[PDB]
Amino acid sequence: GITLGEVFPNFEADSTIGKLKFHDWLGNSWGVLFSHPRDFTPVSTTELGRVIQLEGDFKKRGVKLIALSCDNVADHKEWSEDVKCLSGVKGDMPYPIIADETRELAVKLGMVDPDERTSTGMPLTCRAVFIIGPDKKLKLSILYPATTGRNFSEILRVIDSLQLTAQKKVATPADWQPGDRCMVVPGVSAEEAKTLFPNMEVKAVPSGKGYLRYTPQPKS
Amino acid sequence: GITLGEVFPNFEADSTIGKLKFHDWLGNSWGVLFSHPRDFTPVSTTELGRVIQLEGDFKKRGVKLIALSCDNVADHKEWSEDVKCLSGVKGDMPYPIIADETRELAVKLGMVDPDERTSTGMPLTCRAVFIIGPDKKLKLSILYPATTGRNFSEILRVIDSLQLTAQKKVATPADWQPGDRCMVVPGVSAEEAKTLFPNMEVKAVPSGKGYLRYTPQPKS
Repeated sequence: GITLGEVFPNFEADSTIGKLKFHDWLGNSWGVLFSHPRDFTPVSTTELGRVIQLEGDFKKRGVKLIALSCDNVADHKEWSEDVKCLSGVKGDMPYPIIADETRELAVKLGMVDPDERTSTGMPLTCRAVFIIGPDKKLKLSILYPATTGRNFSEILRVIDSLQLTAQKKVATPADWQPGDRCMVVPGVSAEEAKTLFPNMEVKAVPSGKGYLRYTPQPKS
Repeated sequence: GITLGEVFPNFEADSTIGKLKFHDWLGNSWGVLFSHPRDFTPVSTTELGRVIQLEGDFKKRGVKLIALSCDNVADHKEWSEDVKCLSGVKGDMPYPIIADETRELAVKLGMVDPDERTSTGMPLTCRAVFIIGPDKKLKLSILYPATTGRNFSEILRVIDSLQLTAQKKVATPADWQPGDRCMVVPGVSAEEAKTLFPNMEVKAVPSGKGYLRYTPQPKS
């Protein structure tokens, strides 16, 4: 498996756009690598169609999308025609699909599904998401099972958080949506906070400390 | 780290309720173990206060809740009074907080924060969530960094999925909300699916396959 902060592997893999070297394909850019158990399966089709529907939304944020399963590239090309169809959107598939047939990414990234295997007991990936920064480090990950489809609104939400918190001395609270107030991180001094966050409110708490500090969302 | 389907470790840890043997505290019941970087920090208080607001929701689904940081039990009890106050709810902490002072769970669970350390460079945990079943296996996990507060409604959403998809041969699609229709798992034959799901729609796709099967939320 892969812990937060680690350089994401620079793997060579075959895909729907040919062989790709991961770090080269991503470049100086945010990326989201997401996996699914198997092609020609229903939840996976709703998810990958949903991602097509939301392509514009990841694009506005400069995030590159790439999907992955252990199926061959022939199965990825055929199945995309179903994915496209369900999306309702016209045109070519706007993201690649990796064929992890050797199961090297499955095992390395710790994204093997506990219940789903091939007819021959071969392993399969689950529903993983890896959010990768411009420095190639893993910033956030989820590991959902075959049974449970993902929530792409939440993915976009935590992207908004990560992109803002990379750039400003803030952290986003429970259930934050863009444009809600953020928390001033505990490492900013009372003195540093006077210039950086003029409009901060310190809200009092029984313990007396001065840590519960809110500020408007900064223009990033 | 911990992969999906692994038996969650039967760890002994101190807490705000004394030493815990994890599988003994859990008993035969779903549980959610969730971590936070450090007590007396702003985002961590908003999330732990929101858990208190939601504890009845977790109780209704039979989910035991348990928090964790690398702080000591005394800090946990002092700070618990600030979390209570943010929450708006009067009464006793409805969930334990584990002290992982050695960082042995931090490291075993693959939940070190990439960025946050103590003033001397010691590891702290990220915002990790693990959903463990009555069988003690890991069903889903998330790893969010200190920068990015979690969405505890997404946790409830995925619990509902996990619970329902353990009762019925269905899988929850992208962005599913309880009461929406699910997908019939692809492994289910044509003749079983017709026996179990009478209001099933089979949606024609360009590939001619018959996997894209919906069922109005099955009897639950």
